Amino acid sequence: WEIDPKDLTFLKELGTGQFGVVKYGKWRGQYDVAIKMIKEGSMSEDEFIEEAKVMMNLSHEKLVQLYGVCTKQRPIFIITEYMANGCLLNYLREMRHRFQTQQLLEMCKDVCEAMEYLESKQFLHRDLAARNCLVNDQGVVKVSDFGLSRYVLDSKFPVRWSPPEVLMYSKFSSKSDIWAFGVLMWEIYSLGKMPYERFTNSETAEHIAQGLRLYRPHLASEKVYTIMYSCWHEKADERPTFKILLSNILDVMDEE
Ligand SMILES: CC1(C(=O)N2CCC[C@@H](c3nc(-c4ccc(C(=O)Nc5cc(C(F)(F)F)ccn5)cc4)c4c(N)nccn34)C2)COC1
Ligand SMILES: [Cl-]
Repeated sequence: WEIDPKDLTFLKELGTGQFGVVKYGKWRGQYDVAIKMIKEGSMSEDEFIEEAKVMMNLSHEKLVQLYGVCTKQRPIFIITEYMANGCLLNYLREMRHRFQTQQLLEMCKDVCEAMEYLESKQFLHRDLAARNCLVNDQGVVKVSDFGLSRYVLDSKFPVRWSPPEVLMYSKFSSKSDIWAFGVLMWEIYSLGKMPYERFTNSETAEHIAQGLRLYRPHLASEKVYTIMYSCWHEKADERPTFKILLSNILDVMDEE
């Protein structure tokens, strides 16, 4: 999985992402790639490198494709699929798109397929959120930065995407990714509002401890809201699987 860094040509600076700066470039003079440069001193490097190599074997149309790494230098580079329309959160917030609700539901379908695949590999994302999803030139949404929070050494914790058992007991599971997916659906249908937008993280955790929830964005139909709401059952084991959520999303697409 080691890419020769001399096969890379850097062409545009894209800004700072989670975990470090990202550039647009070409691999072998020809093929578009993104290059993420891991901030020095930020990662448990040996762990990160061993898992990166494992994660290289994950492949799905709706996961941002990992191509390779450059680890014989510092900073470490990660070479991935280039997603021309950038972060989903920013894309949602661009009012110029004038999105139809069918487009919003398709964004949810895209993410749900990626998550069903990760679930089928028993691999948790751990920080699923619109900020971490990316959009390609065809408007397809793909999931990225899965698993990576595990290597960050060591105000940043995803309180607003976490279920009660995480906030109270640090109980992480497939069902905490389910919860997060529901919040992501809310982000999509709210055109990128911050969840609990007028609450602090502290206030959010307290509201969640009291059993209270996000409510229906204006653009979410009753059927769509029912799906996102199902991700927030108090009891983790009554929350659906990604396979069930996908089937529910497909049914709505076929109806609405
Ligand atoms: C300018 C804005 C933006 O679009 N951003 C933030 C700056 C970075 C931008 C960005 N970030 C990325 C990006 C690149 C690489 C990774 C990555 O390394 N993911 C990864 C790596 C691993 C591994 F273990 F291999 F390290 C695992 C999982 N996921 C993640 C995200 C990409 C991309 N692929 N195309 C285009 C743009 N990309 C997105 C912010 O508001 C719009
Ligand atoms: Cl940059």
